[PDB]
Amino acid sequence: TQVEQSPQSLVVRQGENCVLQCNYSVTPDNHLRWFKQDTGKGLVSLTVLVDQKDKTSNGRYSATLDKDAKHSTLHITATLLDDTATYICVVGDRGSALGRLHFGAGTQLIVIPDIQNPDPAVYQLRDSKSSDKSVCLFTDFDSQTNVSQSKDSDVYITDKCVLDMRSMDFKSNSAVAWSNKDFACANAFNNSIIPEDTFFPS
Amino acid sequence: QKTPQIQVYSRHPPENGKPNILNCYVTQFHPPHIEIQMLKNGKKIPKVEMSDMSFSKDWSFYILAHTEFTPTETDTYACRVKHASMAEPKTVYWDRD
Amino acid sequence: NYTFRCLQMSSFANRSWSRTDSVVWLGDLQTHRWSNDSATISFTKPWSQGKLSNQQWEKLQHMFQVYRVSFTRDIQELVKMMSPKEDYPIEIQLSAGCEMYPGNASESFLHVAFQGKYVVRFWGTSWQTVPGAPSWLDLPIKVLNADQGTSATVQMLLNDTCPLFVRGLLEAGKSDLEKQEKPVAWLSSVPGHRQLVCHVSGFYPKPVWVMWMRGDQEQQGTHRGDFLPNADETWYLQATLDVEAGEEAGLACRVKHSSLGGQDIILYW
Amino acid sequence: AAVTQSPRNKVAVTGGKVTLSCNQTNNHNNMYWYRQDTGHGLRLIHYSYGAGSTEKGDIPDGYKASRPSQENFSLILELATPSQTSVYFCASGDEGYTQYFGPGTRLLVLEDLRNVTPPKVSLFEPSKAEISHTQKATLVCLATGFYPDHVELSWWVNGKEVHSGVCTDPQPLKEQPALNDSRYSLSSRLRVSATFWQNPRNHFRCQVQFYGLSENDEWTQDRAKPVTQIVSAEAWGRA
Ligand SMILES: CCCCCCCCCCCCCCCCCCCCCCCCCC(=O)N[C@@H](CO[C@H]1O[C@H](CO)[C@H](O)[C@H](O)[C@H]1O)[C@H](O)[C@H](O)CCCC(=O)NCCCCCCc1ccccc1
Ligand SMILES: *[C@@H]1O[C@H](CO[C@@H]2O[C@@H](C)[C@@H](O)[C@@H](O)[C@@H]2O)[C@@H](O[C@@H]2O[C@H](CO)[C@@H](O)[C@H](O)[C@H]2NC(C)=O)[C@H](O)[C@H]1NC(C)=O
Ligand SMILES: *[C@@H]1O[C@H](CO)[C@@H](O)[C@H](O)[C@H]1NC(C)=O
Ligand SMILES: *[C@@H]1O[C@H](CO)[C@@H](O)[C@H](O)[C@H]1NC(C)=O
Ligand code: NA
Ligand code: NA
Ligand code: NA
Ligand code: NA
Repeated sequence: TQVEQSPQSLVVRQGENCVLQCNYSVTPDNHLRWFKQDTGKGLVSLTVLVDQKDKTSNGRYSATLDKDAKHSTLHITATLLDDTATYICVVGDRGSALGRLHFGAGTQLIVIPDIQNPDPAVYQLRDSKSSDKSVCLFTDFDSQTNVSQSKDSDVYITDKCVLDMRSMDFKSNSAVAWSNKDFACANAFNNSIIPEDTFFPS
Repeated sequence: QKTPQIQVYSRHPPENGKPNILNCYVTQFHPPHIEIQMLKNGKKIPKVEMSDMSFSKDWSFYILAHTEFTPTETDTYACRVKHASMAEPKTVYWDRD
Repeated sequence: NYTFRCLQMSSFANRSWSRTDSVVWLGDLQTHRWSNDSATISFTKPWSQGKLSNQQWEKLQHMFQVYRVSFTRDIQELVKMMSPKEDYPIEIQLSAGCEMYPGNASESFLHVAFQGKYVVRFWGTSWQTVPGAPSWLDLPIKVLNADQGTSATVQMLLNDTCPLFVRGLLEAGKSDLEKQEKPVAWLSSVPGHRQLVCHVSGFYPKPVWVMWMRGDQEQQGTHRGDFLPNADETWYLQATLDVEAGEEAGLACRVKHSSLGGQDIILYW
Repeated sequence: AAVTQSPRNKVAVTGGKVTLSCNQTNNHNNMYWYRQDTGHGLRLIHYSYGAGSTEKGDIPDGYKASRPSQENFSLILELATPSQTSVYFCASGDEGYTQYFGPGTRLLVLEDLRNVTPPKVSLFEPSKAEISHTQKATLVCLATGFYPDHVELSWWVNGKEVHSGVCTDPQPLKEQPALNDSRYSLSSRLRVSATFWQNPRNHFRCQVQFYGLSENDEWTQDRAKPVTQIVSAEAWGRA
């Protein structure tokens, strides 16, 4: 292909800086655009570079272009959880509608959130309609905890997931487990290495 | 569309038995696609040189063909031009005079 | 006083087939050739690089190489855009360069013909249609004028590159530009009407004077033909006179040319 | 400059006719259709320079394009194939180089539709223990038994969509991972302050938009036709 991005994917921790690269063989090279694409969503333009030696910025994003080297870098300063996305490089071969766009295959960035005050616990939640049906919620563990699939294949366990209570400036991880097959919340997360201080109520 | 004008003329004064150069100058045609043959006795001469095609102030094209030849008492020399503006190839014979 | 002309011809037969060929002239002397078959511009004179360094020439050639490929796709796309207002086959001609004046003065030009008609020029900072151009060309113009990168490059080519380059060429090519080559004449006749022909060949530069003469008397019936080129960058001309048969006697052809140093050619019939 | 696309999501069968539409009110002459597949950049299928103009892009095969007006540019898949499963993007522009992209359309072409099934949706109310331990209340929504995995889960409080304090599984899990036609499950959480959950004027709803059959898709089975539909589950706050 004519447009290559590097790395393919990377994982960083919240607050860290990272650099993404784009190299191309497109001729001629009128301009280069960086897009951010969140999962499922569409294309949000971050910046466009137009000059032989160019530098742009947009908040915590800054970018460079060197047309002689056919090389661009996107720099993200002090990453936040919402930077988790695919970043796409695009070269336009004309300064008009006569141009074709040449898209890179993208760089997948994952930003691990900083959990300040962890409080690991497993809670039992009851169905709003059918009160004898329930799920088990493992929540408030820091980013070091890994959640594993169950031993039993009639027990379901989701991967971890981070929510952000924006107004309270609060983040938390959680995973959910359920089964009908005998099944209780103290047993639910045994296949996982869970913190020793994990609260089990009742 | 415009019809090619053809002018056949020699580089040096013509003398029987003396090597010379024959020129065929094709002008005033459009479009530029054209086929030019120089002929000895109605037969196509092998090593015919062509100048690059160019065009005038008025945008009409022109090109120069030339070849080595030695004029004689008997031999005829011609320039044959095929162009879309003409139904038949136009042939112009070297006058000598 | 010299005109430098870059002449480009392109034929687009259908959506897939095309070729672009260029020739470059300084006055009536060819300096460059760029065939569709060639990746690089060819010098047709030893001095065709002018006063440009190797790095400057390589850079300028590279820009033209990008240009040729880009031009080709652009026309194909503009045809799609205007469809079905215009269809193949299509001829595009460009005539671009600069006329060089005394002092440090010059005027640059870039003229574009479409199917043999002058329709578009670059002027100042943008492309424009000229009088007589069809209105459908306003869309191509708007599209071309959207490209600021091309406009910046063209402005520099025309304002700066062309006159600087041609100044270098005039210095480097001086001895070819100022060459003097002698005309050689000979006489003949054709059909009681007789058309005499004075043939004049091998002269350079172009300015020449040819007349039929009876002694000191200039025959004011002489029809000067066209200037026709020779292959060796010299010129050919013939002058014809219509006379009665038997009236041939005493008639001469006089030729005046700068290579002769006053010593005219006189050939009596 | 705004571009819209419809449908936003589509499940189709092999051999079916699929039409993807793109609308644009910018008075842009030029419109463009692309597909995005993992491992590749967006690739150009067809484009158009105005009403009546359709042009082949880089990968036109299996697609027809239609530009009936300045506003509308359609991508027609006359005989849908599984290889046309992708995310499709439309864009528009004027004489300038900028292309303005629509939000994308996800298409899934299945070999057969026999297993298409909508979700059951259940909402799980916050633990009393969580409330006392944290002063926060986590609601859980579970969508189960659905096929295929083309669902959009959203949370609504008093008829308005909420995003803060939400997280939904990045992908559905397979209920029978040993099967090729396994049904899916998906979970989501909404976390609010205890006092927000305790307020009995707050009405919570987890909604799953499921993409299934159209009204015109043939259905030969006894069970209810698994049409595109919303399934939801609901609860009020309480002291
Ligand atoms: C000129 C005087 C000579 C100087 C003296 C030097 C002497 C050396 C010897 C010369 C030997 C060479 C002889 C060749 C003769 C040619 C002379 C004319 C050359 C003049 C044109 C040069 C343009 C350079 C820029 C350019 O290339 N622009 C391209 C590429 O653009 C992209 O890339 C650049 C960076 O590389 C920038 O990033 C741009 O932003 C980005 O878009 C564009 O696609 C451009 O559009 C190409 C076509 C330009 C052109 O034809 N326009 C003429 C108007 C045509 C009208 C069409 C009408 C039409 C026809 C059919 C249907 C509808 C309409
Ligand atoms: C380049 O020169 C032009 C003016 O020169 C004329 O156009 C050239 C392209 C060429 O054909 C010359 O021989 C001509 O004499 C400048 O154009 C002017 O630009 C200003 C704004 O920048 C504008 O207000 C004027 O109206 C323009 N003149 C005309 C006649 O339209 C141009 O700026 C020069 N560019 C550079 C980069 O030097
Ligand atoms: C296009 O033109 C060329 C040259 O005239 C011709 O040989 C060729 O067959 C044409 N191509 C098509 C697809 O018609
Ligand atoms: C002219 O040159 C281009 C680029 O090298 C090429 O693709 C094309 O086939 C050539 N045309 C002809 C008629 O040879
Ligand atoms: Na555009
Ligand atoms: Na294009
Ligand atoms: Na183009
Ligand atoms: Na793709």
